[PDB]
Amino acid sequence: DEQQSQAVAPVYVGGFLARYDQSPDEAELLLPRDVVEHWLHALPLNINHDDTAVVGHVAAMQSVRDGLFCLGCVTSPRFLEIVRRASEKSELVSRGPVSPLQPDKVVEFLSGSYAGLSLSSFKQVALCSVGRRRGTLAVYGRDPEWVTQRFPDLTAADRDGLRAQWQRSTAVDGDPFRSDSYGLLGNSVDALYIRERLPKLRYDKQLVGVTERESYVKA
Amino acid sequence: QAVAPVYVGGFLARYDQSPDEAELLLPRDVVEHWLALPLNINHDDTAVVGHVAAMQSVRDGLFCLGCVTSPRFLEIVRRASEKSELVSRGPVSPLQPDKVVEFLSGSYAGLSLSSRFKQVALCSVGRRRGTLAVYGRDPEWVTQRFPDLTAADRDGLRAQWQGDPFRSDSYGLLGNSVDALYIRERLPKLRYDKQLVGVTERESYVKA
Repeated sequence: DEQQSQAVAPVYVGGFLARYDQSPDEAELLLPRDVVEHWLHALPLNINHDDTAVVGHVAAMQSVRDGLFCLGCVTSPRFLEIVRRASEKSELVSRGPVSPLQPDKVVEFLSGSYAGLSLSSFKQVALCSVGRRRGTLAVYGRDPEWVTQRFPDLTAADRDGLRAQWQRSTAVDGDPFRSDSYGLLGNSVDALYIRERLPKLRYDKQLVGVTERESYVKA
Repeated sequence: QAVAPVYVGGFLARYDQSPDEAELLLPRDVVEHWLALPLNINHDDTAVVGHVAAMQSVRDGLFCLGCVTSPRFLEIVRRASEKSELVSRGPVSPLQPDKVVEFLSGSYAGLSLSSRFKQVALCSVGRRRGTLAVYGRDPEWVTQRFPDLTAADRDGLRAQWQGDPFRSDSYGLLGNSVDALYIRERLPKLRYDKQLVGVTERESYVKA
């Protein structure tokens, strides 16, 4: 029960929502630095843009040298419990993370299922199987500092900005989740047919240098 | 009714296919020699969804036809299917929408025979090539999806296929879903299988 308790503790997620160095083929995905900074100077967090699947909120957004970076917090008790039960029936999760890391079923299931970040119009951030913008790898962890530290691009100045924010009671969060296991299950088949999902995910991890660090990323 | 029985058919093995590994070798003589089997999800004994009612060794391999009958499993699938964007898009032109059949076709596109033949598993993709799973509401229609089968092959199968054992849940199926996302070359394999058995998305519910 104590272990199950830790499992459903808050989960932080960080990663780039846009990479200023990546030029998308699709115009609708354009997101220039000047545009980001203009609107920049809490948004809800959901599953694949489904309004009935809100699992938490965004705690920080920082426009940095290489793109727009954000840090969210998965808090929904219902969502986390669903994820906990599913994680116990995953062969991938059973195999665990890279050596030094402590096994963390919930974090690992999230890292595998929703490895991408998606910003939509700012209005909301979605956790998805893989983002349409490149370099949008989602990094999960129990500590905000730890998550921010998985990204080699961020400097101490960058993290200070991010920290000031997440360290600074959201309108989005009782439990905002209005879906269920069946909903997540239905969405999982959609994720199985996204073309070049893994190649894109591997390209993303290498781009943001998470490969040079130890993390729960499964790609 | 979405929760009515769903039939599934396909080859459990293709005799002209030399498996990458050496433990997946299943020659014709061994098959015909040994030649109901429970049908489960990804070989999990707590996930029995029905049974295999027919098996026939044909020219190109071992073909089977099973039936998904578990009310619990079918209901779980029905609820998930209503929340799938892929399923909402429906099938190709002729075929009519069938959410449950489409979810199954998308999630468990492969067949897997495992022995110590003791059971057939519906899986995201089979380890043996050419094991594409074809789902439909009528077993005749299912077999007609495979060009390699002759009328004589069908006659033999027809005669064979012509309380809830599921002890799992949506959570278990969801856990299995994340594993499927990391099977390497999954879509290419399914496409290769589809090619090998002559089935097209244009005449079935296959999603790959």
